[PDB]
Amino acid sequence: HHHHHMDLGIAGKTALVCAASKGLGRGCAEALAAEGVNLVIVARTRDTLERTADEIRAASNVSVATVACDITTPDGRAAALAACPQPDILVNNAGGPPPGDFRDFSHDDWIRALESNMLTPIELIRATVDGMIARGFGRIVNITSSAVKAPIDVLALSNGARSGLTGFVAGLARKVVGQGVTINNLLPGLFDTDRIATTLAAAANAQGVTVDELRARRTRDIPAGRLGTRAEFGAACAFLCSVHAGYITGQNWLLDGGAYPGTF
Amino acid sequence: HHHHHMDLGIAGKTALVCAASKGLGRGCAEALAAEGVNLVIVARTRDTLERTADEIRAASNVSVATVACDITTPDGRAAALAACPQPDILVNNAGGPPPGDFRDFSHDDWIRALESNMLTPIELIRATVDGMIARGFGRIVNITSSAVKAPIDVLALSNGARSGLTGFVAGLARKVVGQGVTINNLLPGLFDTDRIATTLAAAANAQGVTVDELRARRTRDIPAGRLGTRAEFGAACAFLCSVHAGYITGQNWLLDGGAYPGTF
Amino acid sequence: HHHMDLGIAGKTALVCAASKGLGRGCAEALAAEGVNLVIVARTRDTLERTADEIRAASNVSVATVACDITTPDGRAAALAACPQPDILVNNAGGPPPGDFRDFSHDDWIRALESNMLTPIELIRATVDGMIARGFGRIVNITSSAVKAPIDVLALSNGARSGLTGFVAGLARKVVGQGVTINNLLPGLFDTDRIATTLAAAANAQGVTVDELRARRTRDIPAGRLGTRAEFGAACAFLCSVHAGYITGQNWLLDGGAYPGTF
Amino acid sequence: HHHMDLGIAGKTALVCAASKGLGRGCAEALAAEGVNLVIVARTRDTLERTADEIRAASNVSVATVACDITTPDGRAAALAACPQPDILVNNAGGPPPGDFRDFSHDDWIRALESNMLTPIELIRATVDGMIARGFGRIVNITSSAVKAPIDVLALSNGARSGLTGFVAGLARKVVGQGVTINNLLPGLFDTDRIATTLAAAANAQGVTVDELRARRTRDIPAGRLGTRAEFGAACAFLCSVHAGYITGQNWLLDGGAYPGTF
Ligand SMILES: NC(=O)c1ccc[n+]([C@@H]2O[C@H](COP(=O)([O-])OP(=O)(O)OC[C@H]3O[C@@H](n4cnc5c(N)ncnc54)[C@H](OP(=O)(O)O)[C@@H]3O)[C@@H](O)[C@H]2O)c1
Ligand SMILES: NC(=O)c1ccc[n+]([C@@H]2O[C@H](COP(=O)([O-])OP(=O)(O)OC[C@H]3O[C@@H](n4cnc5c(N)ncnc54)[C@H](OP(=O)(O)O)[C@@H]3O)[C@@H](O)[C@H]2O)c1
Ligand SMILES: NC(=O)c1ccc[n+]([C@@H]2O[C@H](COP(=O)([O-])OP(=O)(O)OC[C@H]3O[C@@H](n4cnc5c(N)ncnc54)[C@H](OP(=O)(O)O)[C@@H]3O)[C@@H](O)[C@H]2O)c1
Ligand SMILES: NC(=O)c1ccc[n+]([C@@H]2O[C@H](COP(=O)([O-])OP(=O)(O)OC[C@H]3O[C@@H](n4cnc5c(N)ncnc54)[C@H](OP(=O)(O)O)[C@@H]3O)[C@@H](O)[C@H]2O)c1
Ligand SMILES: [Cl-]
Ligand SMILES: [Cl-]
Ligand SMILES: [Cl-]
Ligand SMILES: [Cl-]
Repeated sequence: HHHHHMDLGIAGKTALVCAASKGLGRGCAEALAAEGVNLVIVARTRDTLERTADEIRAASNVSVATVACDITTPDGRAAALAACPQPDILVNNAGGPPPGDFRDFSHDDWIRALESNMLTPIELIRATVDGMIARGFGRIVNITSSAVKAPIDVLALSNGARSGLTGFVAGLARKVVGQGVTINNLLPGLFDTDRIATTLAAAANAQGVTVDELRARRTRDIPAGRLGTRAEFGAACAFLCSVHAGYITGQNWLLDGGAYPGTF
Repeated sequence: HHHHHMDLGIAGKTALVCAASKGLGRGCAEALAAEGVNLVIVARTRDTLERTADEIRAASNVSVATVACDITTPDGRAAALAACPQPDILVNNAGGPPPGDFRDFSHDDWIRALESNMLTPIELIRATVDGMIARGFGRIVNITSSAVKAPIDVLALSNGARSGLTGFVAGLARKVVGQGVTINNLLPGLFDTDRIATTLAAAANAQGVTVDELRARRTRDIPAGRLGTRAEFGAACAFLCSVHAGYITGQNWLLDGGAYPGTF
Repeated sequence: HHHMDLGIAGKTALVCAASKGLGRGCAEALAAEGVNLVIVARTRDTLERTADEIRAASNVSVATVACDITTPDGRAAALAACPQPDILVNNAGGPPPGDFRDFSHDDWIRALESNMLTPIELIRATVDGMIARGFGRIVNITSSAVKAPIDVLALSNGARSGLTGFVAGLARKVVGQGVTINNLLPGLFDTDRIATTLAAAANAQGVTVDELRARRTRDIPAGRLGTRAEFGAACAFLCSVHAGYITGQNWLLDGGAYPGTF
Repeated sequence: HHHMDLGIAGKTALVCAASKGLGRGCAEALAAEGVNLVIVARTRDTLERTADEIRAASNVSVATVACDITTPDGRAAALAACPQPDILVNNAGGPPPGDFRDFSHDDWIRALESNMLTPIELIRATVDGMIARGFGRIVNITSSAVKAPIDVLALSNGARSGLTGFVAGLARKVVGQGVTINNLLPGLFDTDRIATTLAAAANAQGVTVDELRARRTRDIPAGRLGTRAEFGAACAFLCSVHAGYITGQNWLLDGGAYPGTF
């Protein structure tokens, strides 16, 4: 007795997955490859990026192309679009800004954060949405942050840039959904990525605590009692990119184990 | 070259799907049956309910049991729980309250709406959540309404009862997610169900317009330019019920084609 | 200086559940702006004392209704004393905390009656007169838990969220006729009830009252509890002729404790 | 009657972009409560006239700074005139409407500079003094579009939402030191700019001004546009000593037009 399970309907489509050699972006890449989506993946570090592409090719039956570039620069965006001029799916992602107190920031800190986490996604949407509209199908997913719903004092630069992206997305989403293009944001709370692990160990050593003690501290503030996985993050991305999600647009899906306490 | 696609991981589990011989509830039932979930489906009208169960059995490889009862009464809830004492998945649903002006309502109108669309789901959660916790897995999905986010003047009884359910769910969701139980709400905007079609035709005849003219009027207020399908509603339900959604809880997923204009 | 004239002197306000705490703060602030009052509470001697104090401090009239506002006969008593209010402040005691697995159907109905249907019915009874006169101000005291429900407050989370969704729909319907409906959502305010509850939970836990107060206050970014005076001041502003473009609002007075952007 | 004393007589407010419209309404309302003002705008003759009018009506001092507040030298001019404000009202002109497919990178940067980074930098320059004095009130004029973005307002949707998320984080950090940071979100207010814009879009479309006004007003449940006086009254209330438990709030003054519950 075999069960049909869920065919997301997007085999043969193409996705441009930004910032995706590791972490959540890689989780989205893998989940889309398993649905038969051909990939162009972007990251800055060439040897890690090509290793990830090797591995996804082995693990899936799709094509994978790589672009080694800084997606937050004009030249990097041009290189990504040269390699993937007409994506059906765009996953926006880039490294987040540094923590600190805004009184200690220079103006250029704001500009860099706005470029990386707001204007870069907007520009890649600008560059790709008309082809999606012309084909009657498009899926744009922006990786943002649970901080959009509950800003953290020390993350001023992210609170601002990502809330700016979110406000822009809300307006555009309603304009293009009738042409078959959806635009939605995935808001991760704390996910078990290598970057998070590296940061945790540095923070433990700076406080004098063991890594286990600091891990437990973070987890106690998450009702789910665990960190998120890049796999379940990628699964939600793949569902938003599916033919079953064409009525869902401008949404901000919070994947945070219950941590944020608001009703909405 | 066959693609893995998405295995929701819930084959062999059991779902109690309320109010599910037709419409959105039937859409959830079918989507769960395709993932290999055995069903107990509830509705009041026996012959329609048994026809739906016949059809789902033919269409899927799962078992389907029926309970013909009014789920908004104590006896009906008891009959549903006798038939499905330990569900892994609970889909809460029931008919919505009548439209009108609250100045014309009697007290009993409020009580009936609160019973049907708030206390009935709470009681079925009360009756089933401890077994979910004991097994380390539970998925509760409540069908509510886009009105929760943007209340309509003439839907006072739904605005109130469903917002009450939503507030209760937000608090409980954070309490049980660490035990493997999630509780989330699906907020439909306008979906193409037989009830909606019947209501539209009555409204057209009461206004003197053709059905096509009234259909178009409603659609012009939906940016997606179409009504929702019970299939895509069921797909979102199945994804929330999957092993890929254990980090998602207390959320209010709006499936409305962009119609509600808020950022959040 | 031309200080702020809220323009409501000589209007009449029905202030529910207002011999003490936040309701009393609303009554004091409205009387200070010249509003004649009818104040409701169950316990006669506290009610009369509070009325006497307000009347002596403000020279408005202050009628009292000793009744349980969450019952139909109580609402009839209150409406008989104030059949045509310009201003209605909805308020009543809150439901008991606990685990929803231990709440009966009747517990749910009591909470819904007290904190959702009672305000709806008082609005139902008074709004058409406000409309007819081209002015009305309805303020519902709810709870910061409407924005961030706590698991132990299931009954409040449900009933007050229901009121909040109802209010959202009605507010838009009547604002063009000069009636606004807004909710005030208190976080922790230093009412005598809260103070007594703290001192009991202190001596119960074996810590002092000051120790428990510090624990509560650590979770409030403003570093203090709210005062009934500032709660009443916000209510008076909503009631003013300056607030007729403000409706369906949920003003959080919680010292920044709720973390959400919205 | 003891009318409402907001307790801010003799404080000093820096009011940005305030020779006309909502900023002017804020300045008028604060002066009426005894607050000394420094008001900023670009055009000298309008700025002086508005200052003269406020000074004559309120007997506070009203200094003027003729500058473009969205440039670094403009901010330096404003801060030189008002280095230690108790109250800061952030405001500037809004960005142009249009299709984001036609906006350049520089268009985005101009909007972000004008409606997000300018207020952040003015907060950055003034908040530590507020903290040191144990009192501060920061009010940011944003837009009802922050709650419901319009596709033609992409630049505003982005920049003002960014400011709003930044403010949410900072508000909780400083409220314990007596500083509140809140946003006022206007829906359609009858400022002379709006009126002129309407009369041009009227004669352009071939309809009269009254016809276009009726079309706009049909979509506002309150049935009217807002007034700068009531906008300024809300700003003054937030600035008061009664509003120290209110921070990080986004008060929608839009006559009920926005349909959301929250
Ligand atoms: N993980 C969480 O708990 C969490 C929570 C909230 C928000 N977020 C946000 O989500 C995003 C992803 O986080 P993550 O933990 O998955 O990060 P990650 O583990 O560090 O992965 C980032 C990936 O993007 C690439 N990349 C980074 N900056 C890039 C750039 N300018 N151009 C091109 N590729 C770039 C990195 O490779 P190269 O370094 O080789 O370029 C790597 O492949 C970040 O913006 C983060 O702030 C994450
Ligand atoms: N469809 C939309 O556009 C839309 C939008 C917003 C909200 N909603 C809400 O979503 C829910 C589902 O709507 P729908 O359009 O799918 O409704 P539907 O097409 O009428 O289906 C309702 C189903 O539930 C059963 N049912 C109704 N009341 C019941 C009760 N007391 N006990 C047991 N079974 C019951 C009905 O069969 P019997 O009559 O035989 O019992 C039928 O199987 C409603 O609460 C509705 O108000 C729907
Ligand atoms: N203070 C806070 O921190 C806070 C925070 C969140 C929510 N709230 C909610 O705000 C409301 C007011 O709280 P509070 O602290 O001001 O309470 P309070 O100090 O206990 O004052 C309650 C007032 O209402 C009267 N009252 C209570 N139930 C009544 C009824 N059924 N009929 C008529 N009068 C009634 C009481 O007098 P009698 O007993 O003589 O009738 C008293 O005058 C409550 O619902 C509470 O749950 C308060
Ligand atoms: N009124 C509404 O319906 C409404 C609704 C939503 C949002 N908003 C936003 O609220 C703000 C105020 O709107 P309003 O209608 O009050 O505008 P207004 O009537 O045009 O007033 C703008 C005031 O700011 C000054 N100003 C503008 N840009 C400036 C700059 N760069 N530096 C210094 N002063 C500057 C103007 O004088 P100068 O030109 O001489 O400098 C004038 O005194 C705008 O950002 C607008 O987009 C307003
Ligand atoms: Cl830490
Ligand atoms: Cl209609
Ligand atoms: Cl405690
Ligand atoms: Cl127009």
